[PDB]
Amino acid sequence: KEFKLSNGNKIPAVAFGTGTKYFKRGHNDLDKQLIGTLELALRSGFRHIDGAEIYGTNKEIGIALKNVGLNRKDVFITDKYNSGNHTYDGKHSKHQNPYNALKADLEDLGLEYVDLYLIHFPYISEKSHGFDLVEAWRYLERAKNEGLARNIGVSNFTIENLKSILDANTDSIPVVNQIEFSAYLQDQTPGIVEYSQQQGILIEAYGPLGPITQGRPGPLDKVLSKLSEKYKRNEGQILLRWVLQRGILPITTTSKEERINDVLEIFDFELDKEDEDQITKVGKEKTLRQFSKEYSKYD
Ligand SMILES: NC(=O)C1=CN([C@@H]2O[C@H](COP(=O)(O)OP(=O)(O)OC[C@H]3O[C@@H](n4cnc5c(N)ncnc54)[C@H](OP(=O)(O)O)[C@@H]3O)[C@@H](O)[C@H]2O)C=CC1
Repeated sequence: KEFKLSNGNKIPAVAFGTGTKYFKRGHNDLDKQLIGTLELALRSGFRHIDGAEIYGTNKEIGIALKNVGLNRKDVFITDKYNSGNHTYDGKHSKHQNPYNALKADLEDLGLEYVDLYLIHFPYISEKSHGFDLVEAWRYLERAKNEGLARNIGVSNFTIENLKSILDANTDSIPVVNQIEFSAYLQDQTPGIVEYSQQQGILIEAYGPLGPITQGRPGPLDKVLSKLSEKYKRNEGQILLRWVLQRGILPITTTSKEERINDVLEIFDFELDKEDEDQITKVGKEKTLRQFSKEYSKYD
C-alpha cells in the first residue's frame, strides 16, 4: 500500500486529488460537498490527499482533517507552489516566494507541516518572479530544513528541467515529479518516466483515467472490456492497478461514494504480466493529453 521515497520516507500509494474537478474558478467559497467527500475518503482508508495553492481547496482539506481526527503521522498531505503557466506572464502565487506561500497555505490547512511540497510548474524566471528556477528550489530547501515540508519535489518537469536542479549545487534533489500519466500518455515529455525512475525520483501520475474519461472510443476499450470481465474489476480499477504495476503513484478524485471504495480496492488484486503488457502496448496506439498542452508538440 505504499511507495518508499529516495530519502526512505514512505508515501501512500494512491492519492485523493482536490484539483481538476474541485479547482475553484472565480470564487473562494467553501466547497461543502468536497469537505464531505474528503471525510468519507479518509474514513474509508485514503491517507494521501493531493492539494495546491492554486486549487483554492486547502481550507477544505484542513477542515476534513480536523473533523476526522486521524493521527497526523498517518496522513500524507501534498501542496504546491503556484508557479505560473508557460507564458511567464506573471500571473501566479500572490506571495513573494514559495517559502512564504507554503507558510500562508499551512495557515489555511491548520497544519504544522505538509508531507510533500512541489513546484507546480517549471516556468520560473527572474524577469517574471524575481528569482530563477534553481533559487525556487532553494526556497523549497529552506522549507524542508525548517520542518515545514517533510519532502520536496516538482511537477510537470521535463528531463532538462530536472537537470537544472540536479546540475546545480544543492542540498537535496527532488523526490517526486508529478506528471500527467495514463496508458494513453506514457511519457508526458520525452523519456521522463524512465529518466526519473532511474535517478530514483518517484513518478506520481495524474489524469490516469484519461483513456476512460476522455479517451472513448479508442483502442483500449476492447482490451479493458475483456480484462474487466476476467478480473471482475471495473475499467477504472484496471487502469489504476496498471499504473501501480508500472511503479507509479496514481492520483485520482471523485464525488461518488462507490468510487471511493473502487479506488481503495486496487491493492486487493494483481494484473497478470501479460495483461499489464497488453495495456502498455495497446496504450501506445493512441495519444491523449489533457493537461500542460504546451507539451503537445511531442505528440
Ligand atoms: N500537478 C498537476 O499539473 C495536476 C495535478 N492533478 C491532481 O490530480 C488529481 C486527479 O486528476 P484527474 O485528472 O481529475 O484524475 P483522473 O484521471 O483519475 O480523473 C478523475 C475523474 O474521473 C471520473 N471517474 C472516476 N471513475 C470513472 C469511471 N470508471 N468512468 C468514468 N469516469 C470516472 C471522476 O468523476 P466522478 O467524480 O464523476 O466519479 C473524476 O472526475 C487532481 O484533482 C489534482 O489533485 C490534476 C491535473 C494537473
